[PDB]
Order: sequence, then C-alpha cells, then structure tokens
Amino acid sequence: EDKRAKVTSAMQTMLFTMLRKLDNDALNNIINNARDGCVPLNIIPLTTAAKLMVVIPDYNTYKNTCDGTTFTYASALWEIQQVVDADSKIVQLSEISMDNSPNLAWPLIVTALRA
Amino acid sequence: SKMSDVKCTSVVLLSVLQQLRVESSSKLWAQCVQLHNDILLAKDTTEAFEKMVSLLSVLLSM
Amino acid sequence: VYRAFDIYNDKVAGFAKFLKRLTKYTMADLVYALRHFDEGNCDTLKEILVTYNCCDDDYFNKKDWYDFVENPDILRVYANLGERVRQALLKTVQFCDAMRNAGIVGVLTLDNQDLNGNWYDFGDFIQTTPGSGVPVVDSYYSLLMPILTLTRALTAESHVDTDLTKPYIKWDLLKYDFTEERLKLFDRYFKYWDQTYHPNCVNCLDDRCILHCANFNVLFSTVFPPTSFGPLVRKIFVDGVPFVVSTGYHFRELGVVHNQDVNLSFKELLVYAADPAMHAASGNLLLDKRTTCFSVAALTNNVAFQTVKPGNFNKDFYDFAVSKGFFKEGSSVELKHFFFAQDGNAAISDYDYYRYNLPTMCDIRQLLFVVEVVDKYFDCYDGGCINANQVIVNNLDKSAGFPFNKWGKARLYYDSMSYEDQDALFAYTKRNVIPTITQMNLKYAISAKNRARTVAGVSICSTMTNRQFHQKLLKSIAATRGATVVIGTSKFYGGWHNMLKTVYSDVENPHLMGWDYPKCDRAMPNMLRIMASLVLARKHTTCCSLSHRFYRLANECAQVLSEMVMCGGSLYVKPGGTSSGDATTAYANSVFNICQAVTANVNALLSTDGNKIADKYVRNLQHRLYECLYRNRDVDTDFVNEFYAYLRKHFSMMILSDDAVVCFNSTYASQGLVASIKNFKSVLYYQNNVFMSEAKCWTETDLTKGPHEFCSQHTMLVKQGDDYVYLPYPDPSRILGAGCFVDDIVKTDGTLMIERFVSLAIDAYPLTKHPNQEYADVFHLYLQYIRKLHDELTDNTSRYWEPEFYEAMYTPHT
RNA sequence: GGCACUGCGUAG
RNA sequence: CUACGCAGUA
Ligand SMILES: [Zn+2]
Ligand SMILES: [Zn+2]
Repeated sequence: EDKRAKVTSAMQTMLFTMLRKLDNDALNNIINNARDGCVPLNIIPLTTAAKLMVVIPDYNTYKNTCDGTTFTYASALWEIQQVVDADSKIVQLSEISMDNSPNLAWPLIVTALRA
Repeated sequence: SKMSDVKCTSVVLLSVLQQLRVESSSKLWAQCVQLHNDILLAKDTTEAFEKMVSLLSVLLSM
Repeated sequence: VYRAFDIYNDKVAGFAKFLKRLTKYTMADLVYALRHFDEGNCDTLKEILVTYNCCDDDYFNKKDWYDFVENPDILRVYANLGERVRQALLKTVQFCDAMRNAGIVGVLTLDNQDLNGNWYDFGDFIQTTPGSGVPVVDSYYSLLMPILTLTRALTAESHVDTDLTKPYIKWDLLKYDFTEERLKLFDRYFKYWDQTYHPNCVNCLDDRCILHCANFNVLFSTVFPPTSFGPLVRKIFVDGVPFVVSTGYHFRELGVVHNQDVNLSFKELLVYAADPAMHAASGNLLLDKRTTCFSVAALTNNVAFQTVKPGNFNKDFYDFAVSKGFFKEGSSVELKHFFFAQDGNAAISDYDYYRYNLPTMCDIRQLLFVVEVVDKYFDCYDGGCINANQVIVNNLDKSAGFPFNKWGKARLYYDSMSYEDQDALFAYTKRNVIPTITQMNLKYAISAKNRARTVAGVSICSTMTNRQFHQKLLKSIAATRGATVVIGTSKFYGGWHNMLKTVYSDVENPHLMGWDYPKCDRAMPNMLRIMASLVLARKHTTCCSLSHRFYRLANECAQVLSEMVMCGGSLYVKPGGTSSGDATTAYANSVFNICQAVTANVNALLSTDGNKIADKYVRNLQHRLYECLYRNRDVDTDFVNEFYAYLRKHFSMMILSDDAVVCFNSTYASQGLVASIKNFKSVLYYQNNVFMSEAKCWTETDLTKGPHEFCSQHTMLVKQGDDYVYLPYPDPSRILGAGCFVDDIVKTDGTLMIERFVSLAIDAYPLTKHPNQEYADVFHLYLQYIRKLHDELTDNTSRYWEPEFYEAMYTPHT
C-alpha cells in the first residue's frame, strides 16, 4: 500500500511537472483552429514548442541547415542560442569551420529559440 | 598462435582504457573502439600487431 | 519466345511462362519478373528497366544492383517505372468503363496490356445489355498490387493536380481525417474492385475484411503527410487544470480509431502516463539529422549517447586452454566469438536500420488463402481471454518500460494493481486505444559480427494487457509436442531426435532445406504482422465480440507496429517491424514464417506449366487452387483441408520463429510442384522487400547427415544403445568464446564460475562424438577445467566432472 | 538494464 | 511445485 501511495504521488507530480512546462499560448490557438478539437500529436511541438534541438553529424549538414546564427525550419524562424559537441562542451559559431572540422567532436547539438 | 593472444591483449587494453575514463572523449573512444573491433575481426597477424601497437600508443599518450 | 501468361481454362490454370503500336513486352512480363525474381536470369527485367529509361546499361555491371539492403538506390530505379504503372491503372479503368458501356462481360488479365497501358486484346468477351456488362478484375489487380508499392505508383498523387512537375500539396497541418481522400483514391484507381472498402477499419465485417481494407490503406497512406499519423490528442480539464490526452489514433492501415470512453484511479494514472501525448506536448522540438526517420520531440535538454563496454577476459581459463594445446597455430578450433565494443553513436545507428522497412501492399487474394491455410497449423491449440488471477509472470524484477522505469520495477506495479484494477484496465483496452512509449537499449552479449543489437523494452500497460489477451494460446503452443511449431520442445533427453523424426514423417523422396531471413525484425511488412496478430486472435470467437477483437488489434498495432521509440532521450516514430521485447514476438514470427513458406508453395505450384505435369491429382489440385484463389470469394474449407494435407505430406516444416527445417519431396520440387530456395528468394523479394542470398541458405541430400544448422546447432548421427540417434552440437568457437569472455568481472572468479562452466559443459558434450579430434577435446578441456575449479575452491559435487552426468542429459529416459 | 522457451545450481 | 542466480537458443 505504501509503495502504491508513493508511486501515485510520484506519477501525479511528474504529470504536473510536465503540465507546468506546457505553454497554452499556441496550444489553445491551434486547438481552436481545428474544427473537431483533435490534433495529431506529432504537430504539437512543431507549432507550440519554443526550443529546438538539432543534431548535426557532419559539416555538410551543418552548412545545409544552420550555417548562420539564424535559420528557418518548420515554417518558423529560429535563432541559435547555444552549440555544444558530443562532450557537452560549448562550441562557438566561429569554431565551426571546414578547417576546424577535424578538431570538433561530432555530432554537434545546436539549441535554438523561436523568433 | 599469436593471433589469439594478440586479440586477448587488445581486449584487456580496451578494458583498461575504458576503466581509465577514456570514453568521456568522443573522438578518442571512437578511434579506440574501431581499432579494437578491427583487431578482433582481423585475419592478418601483422595487421593485428600494427593496430594493437596503434592502440597501445593511444593508451601511452595519457 | 517464353512469355508470362495468366491462364485459366478447363485444362490449365496458373500464372506461368509459356512458349507462344504494340510494345515488345506486356504488363504480365513486368509482374512476373518482379515477382519470380532470380538474379541468375534477370534478362527480361534488364530490358524492361533499360528500355523505359529507368537506368542505364552500366548500372547492372555494378555488383549487388538488385539487393535492397546493399544497393538502396535501386528503390529509386524501380520508382522510375511507378508513374508508368500509374498511367496503366488509369487506362485500365477507362477500358472497364468502355466495356461497361458496351455490355461486355469479360475477364481482364495482365498479359493483355502492354507497358504503354493500352489494351490490345478483346477475346473471351460476351455481349450483354448495354450499360450492364461487369468486368472481372480480381486476378488483374490482385497480381498487380505488390508492384504498386514496389514501384511507388501513387507518388504522383502527392502533387497538385497529380502532376510530377508541379509542387507538393500543402495539406492542412491540423488535418487528420483523410477518409474522403481515400474514397477518391479508391474511386480513380480501383473503381471496379467490387468488394466493399472501408477506409476506417472500425467498420469491417470480420478479420478478412480487416485484412482487405488494411491492404488498401497501406497503399493509400503513402500519399498523406507523415505528421498526421499518430495519436490524436485533445485538451481536457481534470480537477480544474488542463491536460493533453490522446482521444484516438490514426493508423496508416486501420484509419482513424476514436476512443469510446473519452471522459473530460491508479488505472487512469497509468493510462495518462503511458500516453506519449503528455511527454511530447511538453517536450522541445527535435531535428535529428543522424537518421531519415521522423522525429517528434526531445524529452531532455541534452542528447544522451550510450556506449557498450568491452567484455571482460578470463586469463585463468585461457591460460589453462593454451596449456592443454588449444588456440594453437593452424588449429581447426579458433576464437571467432567476442564481446564487441561500440561508441556513443551506436544506438541511433542501429535504430537507423528501420529504413529497410517499406510500405508493402501484399497480394490480397493470395494473402487471404494463405492465412486460411496457416490457420490450419493452429487448429490444435486452444486460446482465450483469462482473468488477472490466472496470469503467470516469469519474473517481476525486470524493467517496466518508459516512463514507468523512473519509479520502480514491474513487481511494484503488479503489487499495486489489484486484480479488479487489472481486469478494469484489460476491459478498458477492449474499448479504447492506449498508445505507449517503448525504450530501445543496446544489448551486451557475445557476437561474431560487430553490429550492435538493441532490445525494445515495452511499457507495463501493454505487457499486462497483451499477457491477459494471449497467454492462454501462448502456453498452449509452448506445451504441444509433434506439431509444426517446435517452441517449447527441449533439445535434451532425446528431444532433438524426436523433432527430427517428426520432420521426416513419411516423405517420399526426402531432402532437407533451410533458410534465414535478412533483417527479419526490421524489414517485416506491416500487413504480415497484422495477419499474424489476427491469426493469434482467431481463438477469441467465444469470449470477445467483433468490436473487442478489433480494438485489441488496434491496441497491438499502436503498441507494437507504430510505437513511440524513446531512443537516446528523444521520441521517434517506428515505421514498423516487430519489437524484440514484445509479448508475442516468437509466435508472431512463427506465423509469419509459416505464411512465407505457404506463399512460396502456392507460387511454386501456380508458376508450374501445368500441361507438363504427369499427375492428374496434382494438376486438378493446381486448377482448384487457382479457382479458389482468384475466383472464389468465400472460404472453401474442403480445398483448404486438401491443400493443407498436401503440404503436410510433401512439405514437412519445423519452425521456431526464424529457424525453418523443411523435409520436402525431392522429385516434386524438381518438377516444380513444391517450393525450393528460388521460390523463397522470389517471395522474399516481392513481399519482404529483402534479397535472400544463397550463402545464408542450405540444402541437404542425405538425411543421415541431418540439418546443416537449426537454432545454431549442427546435427550428427551417433550410437546409443544399439540405436542411431540424432545429437546436436554447437560451434566449438562459440563455447570457447563464452568460456573466455564473461559479461562482467563478477563472473571472473568464485563459486558461480563452476555453474557457468557446468552449463557450458552440458551444451558442448556432444562434441566428443564428433570425428574431429579438437572438437572432442573441447569437452574434456571443460571437464578438466571444472575439476581444477573444484580443486581451487576446496562427494555430491564429484558428479560435476564425471562424464556420466552429461551422458544422461541426452538419453530419452526423461 | 527487453520477451518467450529449455536446461542446470544452491534452499523447502 | 515456489523464490533466487547462471547458461544456451530466437
Ligand atoms: Zn472492411
Ligand atoms: Zn478474447
């Protein structure tokens, strides 16, 4: 019984923790946009998420996708706020170059915020 | 046969490398893993010695 | 010259080759080339590809050009035919309409339409009242179907005005109900397919209707955007606070499935937590360029990379083996099984192998007859729904899946869930769909190849409900002896000999045959998994209604076929395949294997010339097979029984979920009345979308040698009690590698070591009977080493190193 | 830190 | 027959 009560409390707490992370500003708008009120799950982050993470395996993909400090994805304009390598060490935008590519620990995780 | 004990020494070398917290670095761990897998899958004794010497040099760097 | 014809008359019936503006080739030649595929004879396919600018001549000079796995670029080459095929479809419909306007009752065959799409034949046509003549297009469409998704004929439907040059259609991002578009797609292409088509499989009559409608939907789901498929969420209010909860699902094959208990309770807490809606809604967007797989969200602020450690080494055992003369230069017994280490990018690289799974549209009439025949292999077992108190769980100290692994193991959940709560959840799953999230974890085990292997731990809700649904049938299958499926049959105590004698049961000219499935867990089509689930669910005619069985199938599809993969800390969508951590992986795999074998047999018997068959009974069987396959709607139980008996007599199978040993009549296979390696290769090419190579398949002429390899064991005939019995032995390299390399250092010294080697000495005893001396010395090495461990650690235990303890393990006494 | 099956091992 | 640990197979 004690394990049951503790686990009930923990799962309720974790659901509430996800709830506090959820922003209704865009979710309400997209929900009211739909006539039925049901929307696919896979389009919730594509329209309501404020932070985007991109994993880059090679420099060619980096140049193709997010070469500059500001790029576009999912019909939205994103601005780069952080870049790190596979060791979770901060890598500057100037550090990423064709000459410096062998010195970088790929893949590169770039974190951007919606604009 | 030197192939077998070369493979065994390569296995223990990668184990002690992992115990030395080398897997924190992505590039060094990737190189060590590729060298160890190539040693294990190799069929040429001289190539196995060459790759094992490369791995041992990587270990001796730190 | 030799041309492919689909013939059906009073004498011969089948889709076979015969000696007999207008283009050189016809549509039947393309269908035959892509269905009966042999790399040795690929001419007709080569001129078909070259003539219509699908590729160049130099393309075929490349080795492994046909292989899907080795040369995925071929998927582009075939796609160049697709639009052409699409045009043919349109013309076909026009032709049908013309006949309907002329009062013509006729049968449309593939061999009368050239590759330009024109119909140049008008035979076998009888006048009727104008405006009433009905075409027969069952065989045409049924044979054409696999080529529709092999060549991706409907891709042109993804563009505005269905024009390749024009840009894509910008579908509404919020749109999820594509039913009207499915009606339009069925109306333009399959207009005269007279069987009723329900886009949402909720509205299906029975299992066969579900299979037919899902077969159509698999083709029709390629046009629609991939963001629309998945759980459908709704914003509800509980206790005065909003939640995002899934109130339905959108299967590519089953259409839109809405829940019935949508209300806006530890069971309800599990239903909420297992739902990916709450995890993906609050997660950050993800763009993972490492894979072409669609990504959903990143549940953490940092991506995690998991590495596989190198296996430990046993210097004691290796030194002992070297001191006894093992691992010597030029020895027949060497080390080839090692612990292979992997870097941090191994997990996502393994997950990227799901790109081999493709949308395959199976031949519907063939699949229906094949499922009817496969159901005969499972008529001896019994199955049904069981209560929560009758469910037996082997071990409760395993992972409970995501996100339930953050709080405890499965034991805690089974303890908290009262029997009434478990029954309530099980009854809930019969009315609603519960999407789940399954983790993929790198596995740490011996291998002879450096490719990493992953295991898909599933959530506790799916495990519980699937157990309550399927455990009776699973335990019935595992407890039956002398059947086709040999799951649960122990190889010890004469089990191997009994299994082999069962396989050799009264075959006129017996030869042994065996094959393997390349990328079986990654390349299995969704239709075959759906059919396997339906076969396993056919035992519930008396306990579950139609709606309950359909919703259980939808739950299995959502929690297995279209899972949410929690890979490396991020949510991806699984295109298909099977979960290695599923409840019914082995049994669904066995059903799929029997399906492939029966399909190969049907293809071999139908592709036979027929006129050259010297047996009246076999010719009549072939004619009845064709007329019950592409001309009979309802199930013909008499002919299903007859064909099942024919296969059981001339094609004896021993199946364990991937390993198949077939004892087949050599003469019948030689004449083409029974499947061979070529037939299985063709079937795998046009159904499983994988090229099967002759290196992974074996054939044995002398039964005394036995199967070359079954369950990674070789078979030999040995003397015991004046009796020649079949005895299985493993690879000595595998046993030596297991001895030398242990999983962790805890198993490098101590009492446990003894037990380990004892088990190994149990598995590698038969090598003493092997003619090769090193194999026989392996077991004596293990015995002497166990004796040395006894000496180091230190009368009951004295039995551990005497050979009689392992002698008794292979006698039929127990 | 996955499912199913078989076989051993120490305790009743 | 139950609990636990190990080994093999897919
Ligand atoms: Zn239907
Ligand atoms: Zn039932």
